[PDB]
Amino acid sequence: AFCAPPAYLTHQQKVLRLYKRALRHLESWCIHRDKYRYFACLMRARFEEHKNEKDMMRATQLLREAEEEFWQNQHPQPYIFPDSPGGTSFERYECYKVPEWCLDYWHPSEKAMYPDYFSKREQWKKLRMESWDREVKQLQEETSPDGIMTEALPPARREGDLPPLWWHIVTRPRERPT
Amino acid sequence: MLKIILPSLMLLPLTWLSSPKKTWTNVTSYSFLISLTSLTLLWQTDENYKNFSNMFSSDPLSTPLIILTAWLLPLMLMASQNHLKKDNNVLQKLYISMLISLQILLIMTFSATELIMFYILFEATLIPTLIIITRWGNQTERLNAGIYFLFYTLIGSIPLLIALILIQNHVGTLNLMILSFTTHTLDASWSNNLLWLACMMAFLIKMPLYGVHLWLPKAHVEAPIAGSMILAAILLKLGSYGMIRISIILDPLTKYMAYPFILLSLWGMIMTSSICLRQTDLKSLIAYSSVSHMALVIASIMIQTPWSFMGATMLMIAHGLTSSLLFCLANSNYERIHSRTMIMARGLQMVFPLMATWWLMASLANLALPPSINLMGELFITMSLFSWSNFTIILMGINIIITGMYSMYMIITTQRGKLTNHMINLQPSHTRELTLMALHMIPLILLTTSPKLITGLTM
Amino acid sequence: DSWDKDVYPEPPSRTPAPSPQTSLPNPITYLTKAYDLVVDWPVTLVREFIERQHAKNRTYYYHRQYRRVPDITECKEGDVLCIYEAEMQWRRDFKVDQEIMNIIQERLKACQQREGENYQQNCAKELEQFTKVTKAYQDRYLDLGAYYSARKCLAKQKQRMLEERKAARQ
Amino acid sequence: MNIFTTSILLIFILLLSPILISMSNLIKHINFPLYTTTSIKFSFIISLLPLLMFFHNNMEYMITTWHWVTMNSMELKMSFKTDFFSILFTSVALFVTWSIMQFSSWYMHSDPNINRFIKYLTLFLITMLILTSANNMFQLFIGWEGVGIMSFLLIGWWYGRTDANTAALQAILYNRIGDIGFILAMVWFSLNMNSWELQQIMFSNNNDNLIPLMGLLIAATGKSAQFGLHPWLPSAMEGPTPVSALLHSSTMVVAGIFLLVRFHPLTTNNNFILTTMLCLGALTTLFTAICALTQNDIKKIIAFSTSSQLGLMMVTLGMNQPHLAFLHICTHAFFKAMLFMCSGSIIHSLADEQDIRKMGNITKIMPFTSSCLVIGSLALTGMPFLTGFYSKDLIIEAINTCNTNAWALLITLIATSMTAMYSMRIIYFVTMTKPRFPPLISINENDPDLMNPIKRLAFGSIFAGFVISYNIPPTSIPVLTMPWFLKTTALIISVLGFLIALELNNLTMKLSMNKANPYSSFSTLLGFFPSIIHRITPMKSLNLSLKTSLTLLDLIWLEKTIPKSTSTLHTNMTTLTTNQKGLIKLYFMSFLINIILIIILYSINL
Amino acid sequence: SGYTPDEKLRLQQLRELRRRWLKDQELSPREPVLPKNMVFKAYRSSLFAVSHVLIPMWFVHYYVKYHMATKPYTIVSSKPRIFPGDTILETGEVIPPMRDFPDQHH
Ligand SMILES: CCCCCCCCCCCCCCCCCC(=O)OC[C@H](COP(=O)([O-])OCC[N+](C)(C)C)OC(=O)CCCCCCCCCCCCCCCCC
Ligand SMILES: CCCCCCCCCCCCCCCCCC(=O)OC[C@H](COP(=O)(O)OCCN)OC(=O)CCCCCCCCCCCCCCCCC
Ligand SMILES: CCCCCCCCCCCCCCCCCC(=O)OC[C@H](COP(=O)(O)OCCN)OC(=O)CCCCCCCCCCCCCCCCC
Repeated sequence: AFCAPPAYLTHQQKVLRLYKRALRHLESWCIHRDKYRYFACLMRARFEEHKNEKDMMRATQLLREAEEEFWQNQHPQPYIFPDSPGGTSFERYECYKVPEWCLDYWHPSEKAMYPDYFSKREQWKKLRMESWDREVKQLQEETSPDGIMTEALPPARREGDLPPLWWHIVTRPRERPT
Repeated sequence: MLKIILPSLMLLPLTWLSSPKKTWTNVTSYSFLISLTSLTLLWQTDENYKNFSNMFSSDPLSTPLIILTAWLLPLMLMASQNHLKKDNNVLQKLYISMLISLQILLIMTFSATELIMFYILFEATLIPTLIIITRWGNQTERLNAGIYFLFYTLIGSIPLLIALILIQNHVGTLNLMILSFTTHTLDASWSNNLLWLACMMAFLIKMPLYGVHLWLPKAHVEAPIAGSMILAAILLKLGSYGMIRISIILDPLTKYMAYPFILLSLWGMIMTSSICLRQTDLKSLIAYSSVSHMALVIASIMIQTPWSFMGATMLMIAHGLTSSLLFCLANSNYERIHSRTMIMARGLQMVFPLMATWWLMASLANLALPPSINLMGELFITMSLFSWSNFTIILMGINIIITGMYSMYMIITTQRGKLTNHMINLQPSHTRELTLMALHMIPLILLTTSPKLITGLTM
Repeated sequence: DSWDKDVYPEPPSRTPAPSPQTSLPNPITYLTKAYDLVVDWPVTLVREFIERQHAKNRTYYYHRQYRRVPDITECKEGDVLCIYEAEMQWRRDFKVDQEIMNIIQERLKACQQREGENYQQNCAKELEQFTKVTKAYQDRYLDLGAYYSARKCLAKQKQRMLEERKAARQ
Repeated sequence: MNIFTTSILLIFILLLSPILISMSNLIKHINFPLYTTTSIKFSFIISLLPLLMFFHNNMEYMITTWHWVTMNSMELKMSFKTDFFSILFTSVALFVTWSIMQFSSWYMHSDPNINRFIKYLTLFLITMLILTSANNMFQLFIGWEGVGIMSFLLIGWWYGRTDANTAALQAILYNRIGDIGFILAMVWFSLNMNSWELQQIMFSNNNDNLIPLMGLLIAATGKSAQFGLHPWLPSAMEGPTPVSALLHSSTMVVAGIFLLVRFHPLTTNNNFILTTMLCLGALTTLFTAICALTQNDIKKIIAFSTSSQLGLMMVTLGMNQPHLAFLHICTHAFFKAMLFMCSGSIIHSLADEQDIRKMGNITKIMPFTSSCLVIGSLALTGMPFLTGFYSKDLIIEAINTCNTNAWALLITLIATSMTAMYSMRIIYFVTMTKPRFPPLISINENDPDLMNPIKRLAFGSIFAGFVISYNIPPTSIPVLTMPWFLKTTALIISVLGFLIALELNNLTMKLSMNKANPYSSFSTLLGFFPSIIHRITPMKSLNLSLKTSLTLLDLIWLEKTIPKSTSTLHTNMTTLTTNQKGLIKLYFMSFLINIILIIILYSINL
Repeated sequence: SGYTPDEKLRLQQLRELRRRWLKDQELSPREPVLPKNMVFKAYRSSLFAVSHVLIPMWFVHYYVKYHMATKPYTIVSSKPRIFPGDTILETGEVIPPMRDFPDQHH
């Protein structure tokens, strides 16, 4: 979530993703902790015994066969953490994740209910206003004239500067707003 | 009727003589008073009809339409007085004059006792809505929409004029009560079949019938909010009222001549509900929902059952109210985000809670939640259609299922879900538009409380 | 009670006397006595006050009666005056017949609820009355259409009488 | 005759009062959940009064409060048929909803819209009591649709969740198919008996009622989630746990069973309707027990348990035993209310964690909740002289000892054994074995707002079936002369199911991976019905809509036929007529042609 | 592989600003700036029972007796169970008992 995906997944990343998914489905089958630990050590032994492959064409073939085996032997209802997608509590508080710009449309009475918070909000707004021009200049400088471009973003590289496009990251709503 | 017509006429000098800082206030207040005056037509303590004059009369069918028109005029002013703030004063007064002229001509059309005067006021109502759509519409396609609307209606209405002149030559007066009493049974020849088609096709065009409904979605999309309100809430009902008025002298050949139009209505309401399921434009969705509901009204009027006529009248009033309310809510979102895309604004329940409540209530009215007059009309239409043929229940059930589906799909995709946080220009709410939603919803509640007012001619 | 048992018949109630075998007190009797003393007494007091205020300001209203205008059978065709009078009289009688059917149906529902488990036997006369008035209503008003009128009712009656006369030939 | 009607209308007024308080702008100064809970408990007491009256004298009531409208010969009036069914279900629903309101006050804490949640629950209770107590089918429909819409809102309570919105939408869809059946029945009765009143329906008992009974069966299938229209209930577990409990466990889902109980005098004279109800109920209870065998979400397990019990009630209606079905409605309402409340307490103590694979040792770490969960499981399986004895075992005896379908009987017995099996699955994987939850222990079930409603539902689930069944007026004469294997059948198969499931759970404890089988895949993936149907029917419907209706008709062919073809024809004609060369030689040659043609026309006309 | 120095420094700075923003999300102790108990049985249930129950019971009973019982078929009840040996209150007659019950085996 906090990192952007690359153009393609390398072979090592595909193998590690398969290993983690296989362990999760193995725990979904095993339920009990001791049984899960036994069969997870067996799965780790399988991955270790196929680890040192040098041809890499046979390694891709083994990865394909292992993926076929996983799709044949996966749990129909694997365990999902509640906050994870497909879980029971996933996107539950999106109805409460109100974006911060409605305080701009708040009435002066409602602002008068919270004086100090709105003063600090104005300070954040002024900081954003200066940093926007600074970071637009930085992003224009940092952009390659031609070639390969990814979704990664530069940090602040000088004193008294903020990272570009920091507003929607820093001022995002909390995961438990209430 | 003159006591309603005359001050509505005097609204125009009030509009042109009021100060620019007082025009909206004065015209809105006096149009509300006009509606309150129009409420005196409900004083019907007898089986007779309130024949006020030799050219104006009131009916259990005409009265709810007149009251709805007089009630819709101030609501149209409130709906339209926001997108005209950056507008010239004389153009604002001209727009108000167009709305007032529409209200006057529609009241006269519903209160007319003579079919030639009915046709003259029919075309008289055809003019200023075309002017409104063409002049104050937003996109480029308003000109094509106005042409489609105008010429669908005109090609419908010309054989209606020929048929009315023929019936006047045959009978003598073309007066509604005289025709109703000295009705003669037609001998079912090809000439009488053509006469039937001539006097029914204008109203079927303006209903609209399926296959000839193509003017309605683009006209409602390209029209301004007041034009969409007056169209979807009065003019289709004007077509239905014309069908009910003219069908009394078409016996007996309407019994077999109604067959293609009933099939067109049922399958067209299914098709248009499917279009609502797959439609990317909110105003287009509301327009096609209007097409399906008016197809139900067409089928009831064609089968000519007293239950069908009552359900037709109740569905006319209920659909006028709920379609104007849906158009006003869609126009509030359009004035917010400057787009009509169905999927663009999603999480509006978070930012607009009371407006989401109005959305939910409007959609529940649209899918005929009991005991509302929407369900009353739809249920009695279903009863009469099942009496006409037991196999119509399949088409009715499919239409009801898809109706609930597109209504709840509209609610979920416009209010529920995650909020489109990029829409920084979401002003909280206008008391004007919240008042507009309330002034739509409350008469629905009151007519639900007392449904005897809108039963119509048969009961 | 503004209603009368001639048009809303009701059999006299036959309640049995209480015969409590148990020695336990009856909470229903305790609650009904308490409910009377707490609720029924102030309600009947304020209702008596309202009734005496109405007696102080008493007014009367009457039930309108219409004389019988000549029937449409003696109205010449094309004479819209007498045709209008006969049509209005026919619509008035149609509404009266609708309310007569409502009265009969309400009477039948009351019979069914009163009898309960014995409605298949003890509502025989109510069901017979409902069937007879339904048959008469179907003979006079059915299949007229949305534009029902005295002329259409007369045409239907003439057709039915012609069919009956032709059946009576053989 | 006044205190009875006063108590009924006072139930309705006490229910309507918190709605007016909610819209009356004084919520910010009062404790609205506590006020509504007190309103529900006072409504329950005021409903206990006609319960005692009907237990005394068996008075059967019909109350016409308000006249709505008159349309020729149909007099639509607001009427309530205060029956045995209406009174007993009103009392049970009010007791359950009192427990639900107090549990909601505990559970939906740190929720900004707890007042809206409570108001929605109150609106659902009002519509449910309208549906239960309605005398005419139109008012029945009002309660039916209000219940459906409040179900939609309460499923889509967390409206930022796309899956919650989808579940609410599909519940609306299946309920609308049920509405189509209901409308068919209502229209048939309006046309053939001139009323929607139950008394004229009773007079309609003596003719062919195949079409209205089929419509009522379709409505009951849609509302009670029988086979074909089932999956919206376990999908509808997406809402919060008090919603799940009250709506889909005790009150709403028994409305189709209540409808068929209501129209049982018509149903007794139609053998085909009885046979198809028996077959449908047996099929859905077997299928839903099979689906419940291998689930992991505890709410999903008890939801499929609810659907299996609804199938059992449909079987009981397939036999001519409607009163046993209503008794099972009440007893099952108690069981599922307490079971869902215990599961919700487990979930809140384990921090919104819902599947049984990360639970364990609940008997020792949450003793009160474990005790009440065991009580609920035993009373659901039908341990003797609990609340499940007096309905479920009479149903099993009736199906054993009456002439019915053989396969329906066999799969009903197998479904009862599998009910014991999945109850043992719940007990094992939750209350037994070793802990599997994350280490941070935040269990705190010491709140009286949690303890007291569970205690009241436990007293219900122990004694309520006994009290009710001994106060029931004798009807539907049971048979008691049967062999020993037809008398102890339910107890024997319940014990066998418990032992078989215990052995299977110990085998899962055994350290060995086994290859998965199509039977277990079929059970876990809900019989492939949600995946297959919910992927093929929306795809075909929406694809047909866009690819045929909108595009092909409106945006293509109606435009090609009427307006564009008319414009093309007139454009071609105006080009052909205004293609002049501007030469007066050609114009005068045309004039000469006109002169010749006029002379010819005159010469032939003469 | 691990973080690049680019992404690591960006995440560190973004997280520090997130800490500052969440710290500023706190409330001052004066926030927000807003412009007869007896016992539960004797007082709390008393006024609620006399307000939300008793007065609605009065209004409901008034409507039932003086606007519903005054109408013909509004409140219709089934006939009471009449068993042999009972005495009718309204009529005053005692219906005869049943026969001699020849079976006395259980
Ligand atoms: C919106 C739809 C528009 C098209 C359909 C319109 C209706 C179609 C059926 C009716 C025929 C056309 C209208 C006739 C109006 C008068 C009817 C009448 O009085 O009938 C009785 C009369 C007969 O008169 P009569 O009733 O006195 O008959 C005398 C009978 N005896 C002797 C026994 C007493 O019918 C006609 O005169 C009809 C002649 C019509 C000829 C012209 C038709 C032109 C084309 C029509 C459509 C044009 C627009 C669409 C173009 C294409 C667009 C895609
Ligand atoms: C022994 C005898 C046995 C007899 C067996 C008889 C079986 C009969 C079966 C009848 C019912 C079949 C049709 C049911 C359709 C249900 C569709 C539905 O609700 O799909 C839900 C689905 C998304 O839900 P899902 O994917 O399951 O879960 C979300 C998890 N992320 O998808 C959606 O939410 C899509 C949104 C809706 C899209 C529009 C749908 C319009 C449907 C119109 C149907 C019109 C015809 C209906 C005919 C009914 C006939 C009964
Ligand atoms: C199921 C029911 C079936 C039966 C009923 C069928 C009939 C239904 C009703 C008819 C509806 C017709 C609609 C006509 C209007 C739509 C056509 C249109 O708008 O054309 C526009 C086009 C000019 O476009 P323009 O604006 O120049 O360019 C676009 C951007 N610059 O315009 C042009 O290019 C030329 C436009 C010509 C005028 C069209 C309107 C008048 C038509 C007169 C018809 C005469 C009929 C008799 C003909 C003689 C006898 C055969």
